[PDB]
Amino acid sequence: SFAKYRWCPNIIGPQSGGAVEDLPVHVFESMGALQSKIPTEVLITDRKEFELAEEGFIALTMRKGSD
Amino acid sequence: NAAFFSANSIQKPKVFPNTKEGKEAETNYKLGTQLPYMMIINRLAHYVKVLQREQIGAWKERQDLERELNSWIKQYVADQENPPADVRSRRPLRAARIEVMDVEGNPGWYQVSLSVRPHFKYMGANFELSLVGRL
Amino acid sequence: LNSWIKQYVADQENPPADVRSRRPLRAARIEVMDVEGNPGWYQVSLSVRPHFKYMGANFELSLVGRL
Amino acid sequence: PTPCYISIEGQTQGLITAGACTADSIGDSFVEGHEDEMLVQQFDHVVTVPTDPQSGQPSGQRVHKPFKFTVALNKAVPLLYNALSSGEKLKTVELKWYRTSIEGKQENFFTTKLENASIVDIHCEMPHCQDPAKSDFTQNVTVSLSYRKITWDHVNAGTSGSDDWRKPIE
Amino acid sequence: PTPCYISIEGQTQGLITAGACTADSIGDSFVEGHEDEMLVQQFDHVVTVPTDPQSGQPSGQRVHKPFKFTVALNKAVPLLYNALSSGEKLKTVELKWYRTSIEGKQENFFTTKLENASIVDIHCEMPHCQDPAKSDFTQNVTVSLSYRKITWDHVNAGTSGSDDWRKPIE
Amino acid sequence: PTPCYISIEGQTQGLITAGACTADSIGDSFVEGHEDEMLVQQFDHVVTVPTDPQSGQPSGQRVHKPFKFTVALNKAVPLLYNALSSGEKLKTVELKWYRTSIEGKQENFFTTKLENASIVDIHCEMPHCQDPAKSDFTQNVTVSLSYRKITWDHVNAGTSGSDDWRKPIE
Amino acid sequence: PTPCYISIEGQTQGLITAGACTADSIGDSFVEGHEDEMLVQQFDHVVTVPTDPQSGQPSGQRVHKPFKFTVALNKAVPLLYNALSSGEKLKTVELKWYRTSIEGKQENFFTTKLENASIVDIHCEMPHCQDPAKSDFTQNVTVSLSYRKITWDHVNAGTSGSDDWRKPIE
Amino acid sequence: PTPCYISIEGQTQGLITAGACTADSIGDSFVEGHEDEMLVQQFDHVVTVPTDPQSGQPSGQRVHKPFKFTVALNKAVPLLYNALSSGEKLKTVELKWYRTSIEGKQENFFTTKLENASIVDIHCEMPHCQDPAKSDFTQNVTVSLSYRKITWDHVNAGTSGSDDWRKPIE
Amino acid sequence: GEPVGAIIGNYAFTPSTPDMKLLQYMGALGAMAHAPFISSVGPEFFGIDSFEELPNIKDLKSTFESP
Repeated sequence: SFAKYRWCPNIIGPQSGGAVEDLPVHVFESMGALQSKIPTEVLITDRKEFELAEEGFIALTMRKGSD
Repeated sequence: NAAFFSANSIQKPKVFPNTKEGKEAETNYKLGTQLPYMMIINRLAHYVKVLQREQIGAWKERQDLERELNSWIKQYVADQENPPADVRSRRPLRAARIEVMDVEGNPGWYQVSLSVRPHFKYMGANFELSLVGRL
Repeated sequence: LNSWIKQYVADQENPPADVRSRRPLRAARIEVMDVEGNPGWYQVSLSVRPHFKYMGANFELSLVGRL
Repeated sequence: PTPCYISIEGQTQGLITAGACTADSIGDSFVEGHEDEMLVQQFDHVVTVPTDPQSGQPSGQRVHKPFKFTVALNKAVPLLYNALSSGEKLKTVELKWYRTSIEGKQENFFTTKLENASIVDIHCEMPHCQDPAKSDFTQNVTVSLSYRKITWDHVNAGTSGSDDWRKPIE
Repeated sequence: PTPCYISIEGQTQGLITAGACTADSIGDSFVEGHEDEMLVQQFDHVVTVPTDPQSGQPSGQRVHKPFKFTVALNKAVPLLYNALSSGEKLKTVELKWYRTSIEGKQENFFTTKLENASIVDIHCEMPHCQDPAKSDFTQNVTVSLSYRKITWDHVNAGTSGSDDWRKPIE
Repeated sequence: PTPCYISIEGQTQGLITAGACTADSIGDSFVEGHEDEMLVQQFDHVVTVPTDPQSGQPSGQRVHKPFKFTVALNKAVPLLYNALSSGEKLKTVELKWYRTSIEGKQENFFTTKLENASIVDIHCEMPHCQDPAKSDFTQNVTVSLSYRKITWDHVNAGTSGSDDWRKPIE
Repeated sequence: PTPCYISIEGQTQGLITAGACTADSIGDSFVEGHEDEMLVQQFDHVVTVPTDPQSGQPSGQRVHKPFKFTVALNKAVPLLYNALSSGEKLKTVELKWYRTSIEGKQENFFTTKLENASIVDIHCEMPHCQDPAKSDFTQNVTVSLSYRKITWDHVNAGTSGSDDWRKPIE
Repeated sequence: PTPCYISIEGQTQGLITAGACTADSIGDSFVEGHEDEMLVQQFDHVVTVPTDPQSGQPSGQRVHKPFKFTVALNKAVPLLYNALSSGEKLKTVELKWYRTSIEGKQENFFTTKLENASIVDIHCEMPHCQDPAKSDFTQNVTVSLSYRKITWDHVNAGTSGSDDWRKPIE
Repeated sequence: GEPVGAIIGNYAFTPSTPDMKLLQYMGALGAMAHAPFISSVGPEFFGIDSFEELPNIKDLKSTFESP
């Protein structure tokens, strides 16, 4: 955010500067299907992230199915 | 072969009293129960949940919120009395009203009211035969 | 100070998306006072104010039927 | 004549003149209580009706020639050059004609409100600095306004005129 | 009114006004610290929008009528008669409106920058030497500027307008 | 002259102009109360009768040259390009000529209704954007109408003419 | 009126207008974001239907008179003189009618797409250089288009017309 | 618009325009460096393709309507009245469209060369000497050119179209 | 993540309390995720215990108005 606008309020946007892109993915074989290892260790839901937001945490929800 | 004829959900059409609005809202509440029409607004709960999830953190306005939805759903709206058979199903809605309001106290929270309206299919007639003799 | 921070202030209801982030503030008040006893010590009060991002709404759907 | 006051509210830019009479806009010539209203110096406004010759009847509906109000350079002038160059309509413009009453207090005797009103043109000029006849002037920003609906309103006698393209008289 | 200052930078001719307020340009009326900026006396600038009759809506995009700023004959005037007669665009023109603040110091309260801006016409004149009413004037070189992108900018209140042909609003 | 209003009803497409003066069709130039009627700018209509030379008698029945009414681009224009390209007849077209009366209210003094009426041609054009003489115009969609039965009707004096191919005069 | 935009895609020449609004095509009058779309000044388009006299019925199918859109000389004009002189069909032509909305932003309220569409004729002209009334014009390249299938589409009200020689209405 | 330049080379008469911008041809309006090229004022050129109705396909090869370029009376005009009245083909005609670039220099952005090209007609006229509206004009010699092979060529973007009767596209 | 269109219930529903408590908790689930739960009723739902005697039912409106 600082390399683009020379400030930093822009850290909380999936399309506005809070999107950690280009994560490593590892496509492996599951029990029958072909899935991908989630690059963050849990899939944070929207209610879980809002409950972490009220309790003072900077959570990283992962775009399920991509990098 | 086989066929379905009516995909009505288990909900009952509630009888509303015989006012001007009650005779209207009875036909309004009847469209909720029928379930092909839920599936053209369940998709208007799955698209719009996804589409307004990417936007969190942007630089928007209420006038910008009105526009990113009105210019979006009017590719699903064919406000037309008799469009062809492909325009009816690619664009299943017929008219859509979006009224974005505010929330006071905590400013920047938007109670918008997307009010879609579908097309109407073919179910039942009467065909009351007779003979005229001359005409 | 006032001619300095008013290149960071865009006191404007809807500026473009680049003016909002190059100038992240929205209004700034500077009230320079003195310190008596030892004169020449300045208790100034820089009071900045930011723009406001996008978080949560309600989207209370219905059908009208005619409109 | 006494100067008037105009409060412009845009579509997307909120209240445009919010702060156009602070100490940052026009220095020491700002007025308390009119913090949201520009200070309008000159005014001009024509409303024609095309009438045919050799008769008296109006041969056509009215044609609104624009507002022409003049303010100095202040905070709202860069905001009015985006309502101009992008065609943004303005939700309201409430001119207020003041005058000095008998008891000694300013009062608006006449207000000309305005509905959706784009800006036609803005004529920013500055008189010649060498010229001593025009030394008291500072700047002249003459903002025009075409408009959908205008409502004249005399306050001290209660009369009220109105014109609207949206609702012509049946 | 207080005179403004303009710094013109051309495509091929570099900084055009570099030295247009030295002792060689305008004699003893030059100002230290403004060595790269002409001294602008008079100003005039219209930005129209074609609106249709019997409505209020803008029936078309804006139409920029030109700048008209007046400087005396100096070093930059033969340089501005090649930006004119060859159609050379000018990379920037930064007008700066000064005014006298409360503490007693000049400050720019308003700057109207400018992107690629050819010169439309230049009206060099001299008043009549017999006439004693126009004895204080020296010359009048009114240089016009059509322009691609203009950015108004009020400094003391932070507002900023902008127009651009390159990037109209989506 | 004052603009007229046309309400077209098709065979299969229902009321074609239902909504052709909302805020979605023509922006801010829509009129309340005329939500089902386009806004007709220009008009032209010829009804010839072939008469022989060296006499005065009509040597043949009348020949209806088409309507030519001009509206802007709006909601009903894609609907009128299917009545055109598929030859769909239109059940009615009720032009209504307004004028400004003595008391100050618009009124239709003359209506030319129309029975089954296909569209002959539609001439969509836009004037040149560089040209400042045609800056107030927006678009011009001149829809023609050949027609079976036409009924002129002056309202304020009660007269009524009629022509019909279905029922010629005995 | 506001200028439109056209994106032509040929059979063999790919996207023809890819780059017809860069700095190499039209100098400094190019627009960012419309890098693949020409800038269309004037427009004209007729769709006739042959109707018989002494009736109202359409005596024959529709006859598409051509598009006539006018652009300046740019990169795509030598590419359009091979779609012309070799009879190459163009896979699509998406005209987009812009207008200035209420909030102050350009938007397409009306698009007329087009399927397989050869070029009938191209009328390249330049006005007289001595004449000062036509000094603002640069060139006029009026490219015509006959076409198989055309689809009008009003965006802000969702209506959509269509004509096709391939699939007439049953 | 800026005037173009044409260099004609005949079959038997060599370079026809060799010297058509000297001081003997057109007095004091000649240009150094363009000693072999006439000064072309007005331009007009149509290339039709006959397309059938009720379809979109080109029903026939292209039909080249002629060039129409206008020069004043000069040295090359008696030479062009022998290419006309004897049917002499011209080996090349290289029109060059100039425009004023950003840096301030003329450049050809577009050249339309031409292979074997007879002259169809030449329309020499002179406006009325009594008439003060046409006092700036001198003469008008509008030389037409039918042609075998034409090659459009945009220089600043490298595109190039071509048509030829000798080598149609396989 | 890709959202859920519908829930196929591979079930045979009775009108008893352990199957009207499930559908009360599936209508509330279907109103949260906007996805209707489609399943089927059994022969014993209509009270016939063997299915091919369904057209023999001469009044099915009165069957559903049973306690």
